[PDB]
Amino acid sequence: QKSVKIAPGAVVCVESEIRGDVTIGPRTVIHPKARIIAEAGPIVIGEGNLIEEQALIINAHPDNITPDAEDSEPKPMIIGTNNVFEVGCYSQAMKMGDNNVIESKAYVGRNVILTSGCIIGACCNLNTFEVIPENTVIYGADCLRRVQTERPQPQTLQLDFLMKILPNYHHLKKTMKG
Amino acid sequence: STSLLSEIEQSMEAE
Amino acid sequence: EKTAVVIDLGEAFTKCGFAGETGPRCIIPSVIKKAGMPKPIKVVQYNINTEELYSYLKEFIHILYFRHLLVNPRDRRVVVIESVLCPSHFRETLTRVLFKYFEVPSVLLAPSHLMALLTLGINSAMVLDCGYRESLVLPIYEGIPVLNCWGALPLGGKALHKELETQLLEQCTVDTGAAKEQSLPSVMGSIPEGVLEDIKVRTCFVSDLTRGLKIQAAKFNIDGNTERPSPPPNVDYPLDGEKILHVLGSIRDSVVEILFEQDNEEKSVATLILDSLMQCPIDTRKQLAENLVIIGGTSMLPGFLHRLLAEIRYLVEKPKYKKTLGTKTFRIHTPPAKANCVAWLGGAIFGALQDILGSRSVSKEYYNQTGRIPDWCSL
Amino acid sequence: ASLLQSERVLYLVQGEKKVRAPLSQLYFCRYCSELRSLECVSHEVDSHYCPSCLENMPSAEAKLKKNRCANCFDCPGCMHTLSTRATAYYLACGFCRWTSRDVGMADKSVASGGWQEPDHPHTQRMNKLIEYYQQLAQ
Amino acid sequence: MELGELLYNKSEYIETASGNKVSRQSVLCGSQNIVLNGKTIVMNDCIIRGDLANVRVGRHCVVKSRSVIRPPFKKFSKGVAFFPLHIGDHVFIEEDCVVNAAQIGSYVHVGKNCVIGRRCVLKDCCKILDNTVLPPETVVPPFTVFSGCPGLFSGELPECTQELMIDVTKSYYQKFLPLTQV
Ligand SMILES: Nc1ncnc2c1ncn2[C@@H]1O[C@H](COP(=O)(O)OP(=O)(O)OP(=O)(O)O)[C@@H](O)[C@H]1O
Ligand SMILES: [Mg+2]
Ligand SMILES: [Zn+2]
Ligand SMILES: [Zn+2]
Repeated sequence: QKSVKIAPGAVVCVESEIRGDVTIGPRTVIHPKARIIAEAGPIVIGEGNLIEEQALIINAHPDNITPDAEDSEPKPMIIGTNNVFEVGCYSQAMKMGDNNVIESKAYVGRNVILTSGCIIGACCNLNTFEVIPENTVIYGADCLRRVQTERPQPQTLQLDFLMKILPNYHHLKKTMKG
Repeated sequence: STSLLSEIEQSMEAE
Repeated sequence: EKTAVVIDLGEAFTKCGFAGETGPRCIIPSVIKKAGMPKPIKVVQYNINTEELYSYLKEFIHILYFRHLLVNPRDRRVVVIESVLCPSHFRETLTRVLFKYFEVPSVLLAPSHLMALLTLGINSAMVLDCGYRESLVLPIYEGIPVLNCWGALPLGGKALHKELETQLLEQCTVDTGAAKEQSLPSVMGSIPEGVLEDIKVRTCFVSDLTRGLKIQAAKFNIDGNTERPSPPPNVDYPLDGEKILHVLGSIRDSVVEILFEQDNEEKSVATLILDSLMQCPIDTRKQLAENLVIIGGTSMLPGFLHRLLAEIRYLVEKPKYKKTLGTKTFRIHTPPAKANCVAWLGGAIFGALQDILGSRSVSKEYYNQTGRIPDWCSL
Repeated sequence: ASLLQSERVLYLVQGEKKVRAPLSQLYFCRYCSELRSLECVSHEVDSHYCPSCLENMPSAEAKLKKNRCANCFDCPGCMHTLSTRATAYYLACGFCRWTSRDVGMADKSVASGGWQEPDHPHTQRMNKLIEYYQQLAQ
Repeated sequence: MELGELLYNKSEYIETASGNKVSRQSVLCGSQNIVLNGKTIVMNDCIIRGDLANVRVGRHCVVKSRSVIRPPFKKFSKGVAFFPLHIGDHVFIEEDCVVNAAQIGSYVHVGKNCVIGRRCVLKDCCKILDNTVLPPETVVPPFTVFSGCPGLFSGELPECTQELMIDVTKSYYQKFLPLTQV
């Protein structure tokens, strides 16, 4: 069974598509039409990672080779805390650090590792694989233009306000106790 | 003003 | 009287602004973006039909006068800085564009070298302009450009970009990132001019005299055993996002050696000044040797001036120049403006001289009456 | 404009220069019955306004301030309007996270007016030179 | 060049009293809060997020498919809230668009595959070329094209944009007639 059990406090809407044995933290918010597909293995999401609109997170088995590596090859996707997944983001990184925001209409490669404080600019692609250093902003569509940043910045107040306003308009998924 | 929900309800009523 | 505008057109960059200013307000690539064509067209092109050049100059000057200078063209005079021995047809086409279309009051076709001289306050020096298209040496003695002793070589930024492209295409090692993390030489047929320019300005540098000579000798490597100096570390220049061109360390200091390489002809950037000086009048030499002014974008490369002065002093001792220019003290000037816009700064200083600028410049009434622009060719 | 392909239909404009252009890009002088093109017509500057803060600027102020807005700043990494942020204020860009702290400009207590451009080092010698050449020109 | 025909199946659309033609597949959220002024076209897979703040949209505007109208979030000193989104009359939003603009004026045309940053202000008669990102707090003045990544002023629209655009949007509405139920 694709267990959709989520910790208390989640504001995932029934319109937001989630499939596979997912795992989401308590304070995470998920907006309608967010897609979280977990076909290769379970997805672990920490507290505060808000998901917006057309955010397609697929833990898809690599079709570039597909050699049946290690039989099932679970490879659980671990996602940090106090993260932001803006509209149109297309994330596939297996590991994500806390304080991570990816701007709208961004591609994240399967083999990329996202560390703490990193930011992905809008209309950018990260098909190339490597670990992102801390507090690295990637901006521009012509190229990547990696630039070091002095500090990160969370969006907790927006998440709290969303927790206030969302359940009045949309019916959150009435997940039973984990 | 006529909210879009009201227009949708009126369209449903017409059907 | 309203402040006169100043324009300095060049193949690589055009410098624009107002007179009596500490520096140019605008400095942009000399291109115009025509619709439908991805890579824009060079505004200043020699040996083309006059209609196309007229249209290009019209569009570019309109961009200058209504995007960068926020002022009408009719009101204010113009001080156009054009290099000596500029192609004639381009010059009369430019003046025709300025007069017939924009109806400016008057355009002063000042020479770049004399204007560059005006910035320092001196009235005599050997001005070398290392432009994009070619390097050009001209001596000025008491405000009189000595055209008889001119010199020029095609060792500007264009030749340097071509050499950089050739060396990169030879020692190409680019990580495409799509199942090509290993070196994949010459994945792209030709590098665009912008990428070459950025690589040249950012990575490449001019090595010391001794290191440069050792590099030149080790290029032949006739019976040599690792005589080259140890190169700087390689630099991984990103292209197009995913691609990463591993610009080799050797290129970074060997690409610019074409400027200073003799190659069995005794012609280089450094030797150019000595060749011009040896042709000068006997009395003018010393004042021209002690006053050297270097301008142009290529001269702004790091370590260029030190290598140039060292090469000058090195070539002075050679038998060709030992008899005449042997016991001379060369000294470089440091004008207030950056070497990109020293000529523009001279034109700007000349622009605020409102009283003379009316008489020296060519009035539009005179151009309409005659249609012949003054030039140092026979009239 | 581009939704309907205006370039498909090209009207010719009479005059010294024969130019074919879309009808939307042509102007019809009523005193001269022949319609006139954008290349044939003469352009003049009517007013200056800052695109970020849509404040009209008089021409004298434009000359004094060197055709630059008094408040807005353009980010150097990418030509985008820098935004003031408070912790006691500093400029930070929206697209790339270029902050004023990177180049090392101390935080200004006031919101907008604190920030200023450096003075050109060679402005004094420029004034000396221009004065000398002015008297020589005289 | 006139606007070509673009037929739609009548089953998956709702025509309203005011004349809005809103697709069934469009993701309307907080529809009690959304307001359309009439003659509006909302295509399939349009995510109009009215559950956060007042999203009012003017007459004859076109919101092509796979376009999201999400009001922006502003963090003011007194606290936090969501700014209402306002769109003027005769706005042509191309498909695969992302709109976080505080205000879009009238006679505006957003190119296809475009993302507009938070709290952007688009004045009347402005264009955004395709594959363009407007970072937050970007103000587009009237009669200007904002193109590139980031969007930078790179041209001016013709004189008759107020007339051409109101012709184009009206033609688009008049040519968006339902399929023949044969
Ligand atoms: N700041 C800089 N540092 C290093 N190189 C530079 C710099 N600015 C320009 N260049 C290079 O200098 C050359 C352009 O020189 P410059 O701007 O003086 O020429 P130009 O006026 O456009 O041309 P020309 O005088 O031949 O008409 C090009 O190689 C450009 O890459
Ligand atoms: Mg030059
Ligand atoms: Zn401003
Ligand atoms: Zn920036």
